[PDB]
Amino acid sequence: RFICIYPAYLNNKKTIAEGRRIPISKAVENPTATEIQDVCSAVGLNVFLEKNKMYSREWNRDVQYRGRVRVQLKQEDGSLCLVQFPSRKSVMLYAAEMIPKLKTRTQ
Amino acid sequence: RAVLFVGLCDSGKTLLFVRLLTGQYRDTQTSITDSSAIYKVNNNRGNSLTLIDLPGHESLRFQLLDRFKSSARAVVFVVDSAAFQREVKDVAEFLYQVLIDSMALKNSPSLLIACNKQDIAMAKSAKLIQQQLEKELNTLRVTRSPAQLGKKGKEFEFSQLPLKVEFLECSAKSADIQDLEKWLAKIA
Amino acid sequence: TREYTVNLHKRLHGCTFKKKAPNAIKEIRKFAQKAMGTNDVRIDVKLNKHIWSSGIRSVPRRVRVRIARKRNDEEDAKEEL
Amino acid sequence: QFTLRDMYEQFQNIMKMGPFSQILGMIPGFGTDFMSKGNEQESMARLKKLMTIMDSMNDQELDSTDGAKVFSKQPGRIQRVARGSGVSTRDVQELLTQYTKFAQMVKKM
Amino acid sequence: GKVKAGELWNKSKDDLTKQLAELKTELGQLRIQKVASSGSKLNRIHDIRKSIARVLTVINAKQR
Amino acid sequence: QYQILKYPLTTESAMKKIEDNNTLVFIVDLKADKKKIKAAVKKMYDIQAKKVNTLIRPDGKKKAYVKLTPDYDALDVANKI
RNA sequence: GACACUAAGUUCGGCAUCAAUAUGGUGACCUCCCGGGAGCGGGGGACCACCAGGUUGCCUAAGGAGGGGUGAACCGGCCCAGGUCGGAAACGGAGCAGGUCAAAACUCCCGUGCUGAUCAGUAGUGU
RNA sequence: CGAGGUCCCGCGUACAAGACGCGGUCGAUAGACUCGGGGUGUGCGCGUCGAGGUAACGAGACGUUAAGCCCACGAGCACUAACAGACCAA
Repeated sequence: RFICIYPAYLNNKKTIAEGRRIPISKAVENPTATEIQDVCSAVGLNVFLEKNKMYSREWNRDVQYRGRVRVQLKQEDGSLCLVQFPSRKSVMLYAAEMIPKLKTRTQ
Repeated sequence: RAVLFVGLCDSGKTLLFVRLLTGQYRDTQTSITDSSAIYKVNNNRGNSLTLIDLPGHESLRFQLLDRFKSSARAVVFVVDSAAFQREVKDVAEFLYQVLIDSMALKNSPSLLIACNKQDIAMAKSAKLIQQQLEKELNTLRVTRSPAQLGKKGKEFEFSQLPLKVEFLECSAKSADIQDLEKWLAKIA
Repeated sequence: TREYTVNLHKRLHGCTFKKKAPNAIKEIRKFAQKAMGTNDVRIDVKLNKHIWSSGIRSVPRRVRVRIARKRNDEEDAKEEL
Repeated sequence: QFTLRDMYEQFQNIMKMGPFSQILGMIPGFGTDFMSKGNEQESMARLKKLMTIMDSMNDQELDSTDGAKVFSKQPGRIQRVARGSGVSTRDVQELLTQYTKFAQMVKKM
Repeated sequence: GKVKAGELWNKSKDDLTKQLAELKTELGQLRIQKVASSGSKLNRIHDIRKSIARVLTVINAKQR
Repeated sequence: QYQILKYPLTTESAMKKIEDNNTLVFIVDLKADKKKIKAAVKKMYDIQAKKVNTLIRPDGKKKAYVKLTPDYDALDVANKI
């Protein structure tokens, strides 16, 4: 029941039809499922990385380009896990904003 | 169907045309348009052909051959046998286009080369005219500034053509057109 | 494809006489190259033999050569007549 | 001259005569234990996958005197073939290397 | 290697000769294989020679 | 101590000599000569040597062409090695 | 007679052939939402290109919403085997090869504009 | 913003390279062919004669034959080649 977050969703180098889900203004260079998980897990979000899954609209097969990330929004009872994270859009955006800060990118 | 008479100016197209239709002589002037009339053939069934006399003038010869060629069952290319020696090049050049036009046709018309004006003493024979015309068309297919004549590697000859081509002799001045009426009958 | 009369052989007298034959062979090649822009210069052996008939020194003043062009690229193939 | 289409065709003929396969085991001269075991089903599935990769190639690449060369000069072509056949870039270079070794021996044949 | 000096001295005069004619044969067959490219194992065709030398050396020291 | 026979010489030429003239070709050492080659050959392959012809090389060895008797005949002797 | 100039004739290429609009399409791209565990399902705006037949500018000497072709390894659009990806599945997606085309682009041949060249040598005028 | 020029091509009244001069289809610049003008001295073949010789054979003579062969000159002649096209330039 967790939700799905594919890097294509947060890629500013992709068009709409190519899988982008957020405005280019907020999108990111080349987000990696890893980075996505690393910023989500570090906010109190319950999430696990599906390293080998591949996004259907992703012609490339490389690594930097594949993997999937799963985050728990609601809890079995119904309450959101983190009030500040209603929707999926909420997480996508939060991620798009925090990755360009990861030390590994400011390097 | 139609039998087209073509050839340089003064080769005798109109006089032959008259002789075939009336058996008589008549004065003529350079033709400026085509003329036509029905000819009842000499054979038993007496088939009818439409003889069409075409002007030989350079400014009209092709315009009119183009206009009537698809209606032709046969073409009679008339040659002044007495003036042949000086006119060879002009004759071959016109015949060249006539050979080409004829072959590009769905049902190629039968073609005769009527060596006319035999009644004049200095007249070259049909045998000699055929020989000199072959030699001349042979040079023309090379110098001629894709349908072509015979085989490129073998000296040109009328027999190499995908067309029935005959040569005969005649005189429009009564006249001596027996062979011509024989051929016209034969192709009717 | 046409028949042509190669002089340029006359020019071969401007070279000494014991070598006229090679000069000849070159002139024919250049003649047919020229006139005849679309004409490569393969010279059938018959032509070579013609010029060399009376030896290296006694080339004729003229040769009649039959030559053929194919049209695309500019070749020529040429022989004696 | 051994092209990539030629290799494609040989693969078709080899797969076709595979079943058949019972009769072949009933003929002497093939030494001891002729086709036993047992790796004829896996082996044919391999040829079929290579065929699917060549299905992503075009006529120029297939009828080229040296199909491997056409990809050395235009490595962009390798990427396309791989995309269309659901295979990786390395898999296509592997096929190309195998084709190279195959064609070598065919002229040595 | 596989055949040591102690083991050669251990053997009887007759066993050295029998061992000798044995090594020669291994050798001869190795050279045949090498003919006729030999499957092998270069370290041995060389050892066979030294083995034979040792045996002959010992046969001499012992007085046969 | 050195051995007489070194190894068979296998070559196209050695094959023709085996098949058609019935001989065997060996590499021996240099100074075996010729008697010694004949004897060595016999005792190794259990045969009758009719003649031996020898050549130094170059190879740094020596080559011996050893012809056997007709009943020995040679294709067979060589086949077992 | 011999030449010129305008009008003009023949022929093969001769040269040359707008602009701005509504409605409906196709495509591309962006931007907002709802639903959903994925592949997605659903709905609102914006921009650009092109097409179908339809106007008008007050537009040029002419300028028709004509008819083909090619479509390129990929790099136009469709349909997409196989394989690939998401899916337990049902299916769905990206998509090469292959096929295809009112609607990327590029090109011919057609009426109309310029326009090389060719042939004729007539009509007038002038020397 | 096109006067001219270089390259180019065919040749020399010019010339070791370079330079110079001429012509380039609105053309006779070079070659071919024909003729003119020239050089040698009468061709191959055949016919007759020929000292003789059974004959075979036969040096040579005459005729055909001002022949034959040849020309670094001229003319006629666009057949062939001077094409195609490039570049520089206030």
